[PDB]
Amino acid sequence: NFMLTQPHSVSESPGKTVTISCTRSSGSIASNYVQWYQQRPGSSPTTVIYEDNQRPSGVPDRFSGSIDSSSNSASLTISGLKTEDEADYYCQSYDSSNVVFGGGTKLTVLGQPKAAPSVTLFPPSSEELQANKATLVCLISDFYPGAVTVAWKADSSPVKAGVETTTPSKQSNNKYAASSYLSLTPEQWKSHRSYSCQVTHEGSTVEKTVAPTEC
Amino acid sequence: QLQLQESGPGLVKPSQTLSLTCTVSGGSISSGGYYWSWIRQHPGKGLEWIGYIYYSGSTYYNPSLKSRVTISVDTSKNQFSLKLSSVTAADTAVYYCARTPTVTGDWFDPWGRGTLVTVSSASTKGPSVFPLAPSSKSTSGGTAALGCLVKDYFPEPVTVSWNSGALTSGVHTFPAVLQSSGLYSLSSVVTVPSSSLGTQTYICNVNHKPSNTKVDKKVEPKSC
Amino acid sequence: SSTKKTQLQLEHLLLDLQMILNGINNYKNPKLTRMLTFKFYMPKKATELKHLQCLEEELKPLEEVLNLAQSKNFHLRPRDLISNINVIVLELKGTFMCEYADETATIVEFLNRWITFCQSIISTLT
Repeated sequence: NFMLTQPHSVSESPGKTVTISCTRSSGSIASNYVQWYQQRPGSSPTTVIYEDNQRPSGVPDRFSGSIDSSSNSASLTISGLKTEDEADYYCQSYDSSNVVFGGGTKLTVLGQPKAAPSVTLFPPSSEELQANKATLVCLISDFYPGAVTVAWKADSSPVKAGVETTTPSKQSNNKYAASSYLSLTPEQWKSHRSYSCQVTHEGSTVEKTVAPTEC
Repeated sequence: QLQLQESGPGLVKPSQTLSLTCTVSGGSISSGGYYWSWIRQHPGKGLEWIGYIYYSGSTYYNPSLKSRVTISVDTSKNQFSLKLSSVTAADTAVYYCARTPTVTGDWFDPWGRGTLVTVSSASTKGPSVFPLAPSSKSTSGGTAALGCLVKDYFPEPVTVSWNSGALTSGVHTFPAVLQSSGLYSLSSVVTVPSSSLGTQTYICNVNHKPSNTKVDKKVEPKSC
Repeated sequence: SSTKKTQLQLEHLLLDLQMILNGINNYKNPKLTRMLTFKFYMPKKATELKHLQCLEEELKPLEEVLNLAQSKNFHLRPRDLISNINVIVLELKGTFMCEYADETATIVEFLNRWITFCQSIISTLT
């Protein structure tokens, strides 16, 4: 059994060339065929590349597959990027143990300049704390492409439990919005000097921090 | 043309057993050339293989789901089915049935249309509204973010207005989040001039028709 | 249970054995000969279900032989496949002691033998 690690998102302007990597964590990637699926939102996946580099009839020549034994990875390359290529892409291989899908990669064909997300972090309200509850609300907006990763930090320590994050959705201005909620007990909230919401977008991280200061 | 169609309940309560069935049309389960598979996809997440079956009846499962899944095949009706026991909100997904060749390797073609399975046992519940107070400072010609937390409601939708609709500029109501409890929560924020804090009244009007809930929460600046 | 259930279990076994056989025959590889030279122990007489002990005891080496020959083009999932074959055998075999023939055979002859076995019993059950 193994994992296939893909970048969460890749993006380029039309006409250029983009590459999506698929790294196998365990075992040789040349030992099993690698497939690439394209999935449009709300639709079923279709094949663009099967058996490492084979291409189904109907799939444009822009799509090509390769295998790199050195980095133990599989790559999907698209030349002459088109707006129709904008979709989610999944690499897929197999094992003696089971069938393994990649985490998926959102390919964005740039129609507008990249925009960093605007992040607003709210501490638990006084009213909620008196109700013996606590919710940290991290609001993320106006970012493009529409793919971000959210990580919460208690002081400097990572927090994974109690985190619920929405999937980004298009706004009116064709940018994206998302929100992340950190559920806490009032005791957990007060037991730390500060909590942070870290939003990573296109490799860049935007961070906001709130502290339990009652007055 | 070979086409696959998933059939499910659409809505199932937790701890129950999910029963799906794939129907093969324009083709048959008449050769040993293929495995007949089930794949699922949690909303906003990636694809996950569940398992497949050979027309002999022999099954092959995902190690992480093996203990909860059971796959059977009906060559007479050209259908194969899936049973997923003790479901939770984590099992809410679009479930696909697909075909993959044997021996040559695992490659899914074609896929079914996929069916959305929603796992929840949440009664109609009105939201609790908490004020999201703005910053504790006043910056010259700066803006301040204030909002309302619409917490734990079911089902969708929830409408949010500000000052009975008099305030629309700078208003951003974010799509709700689906908690593990099965309840929804969203937030609506307004970006206002910081100079107008304390002197201007900001009130969010939350309306949740399914529960006949109408709540007006005044958002005042922090005491700091 | 009913006579039909035994018949259903046998064809299930039959098809799985045929899957391995058909996979091997259509397999095209330079170092494929490694898989074929391996000797399998054969039953002296295969007349009734109780004789499936000879197949059961040879299931693990069958798995290991298939596991050794696993290329891109040849993917059979031996551990799970044999496990599927095993549980069917146990439903049929259900403390007989297997008697083996003095002549050993190849995987093809080994598969054909037990394939013939299932077909021989099924025809009688019908």
